[PDB]
Amino acid sequence: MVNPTVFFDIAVDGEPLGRVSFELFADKVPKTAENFRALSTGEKGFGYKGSSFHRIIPGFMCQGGDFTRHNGTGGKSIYGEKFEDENFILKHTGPGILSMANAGPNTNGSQFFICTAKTEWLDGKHVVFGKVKEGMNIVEAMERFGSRNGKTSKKITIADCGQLE
Amino acid sequence: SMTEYKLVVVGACGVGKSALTIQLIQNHFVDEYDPTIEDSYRKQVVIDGETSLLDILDTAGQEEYSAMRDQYMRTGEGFLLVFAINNTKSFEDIHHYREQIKRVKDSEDVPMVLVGNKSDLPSRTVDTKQAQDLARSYGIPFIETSAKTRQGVDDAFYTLVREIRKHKEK
Ligand SMILES: *CCC(=O)N1CC[C@H](C(=O)N(C)[C@H](C(=O)N[C@H]2Cc3cc(O)cc(c3)-c3ccc4c(c3)c(c(-c3cccnc3[C@H](C)OC)n4CC)CC(C)(C)COC(=O)[C@@H]3CCCN(N3)C2=O)C(C)C)C1
Ligand SMILES: Nc1nc2c(ncn2[C@@H]2O[C@H](COP(=O)(O)OP(=O)(O)NP(=O)(O)O)[C@@H](O)[C@H]2O)c(=O)[nH]1
Ligand SMILES: [Cl-]
Repeated sequence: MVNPTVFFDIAVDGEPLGRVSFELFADKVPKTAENFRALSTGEKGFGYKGSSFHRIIPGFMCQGGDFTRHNGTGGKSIYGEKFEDENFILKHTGPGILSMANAGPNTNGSQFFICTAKTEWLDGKHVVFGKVKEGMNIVEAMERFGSRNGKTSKKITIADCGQLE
Repeated sequence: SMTEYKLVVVGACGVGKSALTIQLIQNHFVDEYDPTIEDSYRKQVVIDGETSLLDILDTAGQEEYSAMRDQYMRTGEGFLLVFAINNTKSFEDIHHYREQIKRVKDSEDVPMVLVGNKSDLPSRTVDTKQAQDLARSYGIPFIETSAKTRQGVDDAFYTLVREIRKHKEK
């Protein structure tokens, strides 16, 4: 019944930066939470490990999760290439919110973003399904490698990831 | 002497705004799609014997950030309205871009060129005549381009520069 928590070991050009952990709201967004959980453990044979935070814009978000094309255009879910927007119960209320990236309605794959501020204009358009538990200071550090067009000044990767007990 | 122009490239996502700009600036093309947030380029060129600095704002094809969009249109001196010849929705969007520019500029006379890109591809869905007729109805130039083969790339940007030059000196 307790929501699962997953961890991301972040690296900068391969050197450890720190750990971010997330609570996944399986209680209210179960299909979307389960996708992220399974992509974090790699149990389906694919997932986040090794992939980059390719788009980081200070004041807004850190976005990642393209493990199929490695170029910001790819990713896939455990349910197929895309899955529908599950619900819009939860909102982009402030720093640390974890939400699905998309290319319009019902196009959730694997890409996701971590808010570094309130992004309320995305409410009702992007499915919020978790939040940072520990390591907001690591997210703030990741944000410093971003820029106005999202390009990062060093390679920010998920060197390891998995599910916590 | 010299002049300088603020050119803005607009159009639906994926139509080739960045590919056209990169061909003009850097003289190469790649198949890989790198979706734009916002990029700016500067290049000195000679057009009809007159040297100019081109400042090119390469915008994202997106319909969610109207305040930013409007500022791009407020500052821009001329606009490339880009669609892809194999993307019917992108052509249907063209009139929205023109309406938005006229709204922001509060004017019916704003330098712009209609660009039908990806002319190399054999998957056309938009007829050349339909684009010609639309541009004629607006009183603006129309050019078909391919960022892949470079057909029409210089002509599209230089035609826009000529539209601005005329507007300024008339
Ligand atoms: C027609 C679009 C389309 O179909 N596409 C297919 C490929 C591509 C695409 O959707 N993907 C690669 C998604 C993806 O990454 N989705 C993104 C949404 C997205 C996608 C793209 O390509 C661009 C933008 C958003 C975009 C473009 C310009 C932006 C912009 C976002 C923001 C701003 C902005 C607004 C106000 C003030 N300042 C700015 C910036 C700083 O000024 C330069 N601009 C300029 C107008 C908003 C943000 C918050 C700053 C950045 O937002 C994002 O990057 C969003 C945040 C939520 C999660 N995102 N990205 C997505 O889901 C892949 C998942 C396949 C296009
Ligand atoms: N065959 C062909 N492909 C093209 C042409 N122009 C662009 N492309 C391809 O179309 C895709 C999208 O091009 P791009 O320039 O990134 O489009 P954009 O309008 O800048 N997209 P965005 O709004 O997301 O920034 C890329 O795969 C690119 O190689 C063209 O003239 N011919
Ligand atoms: Cl967005």
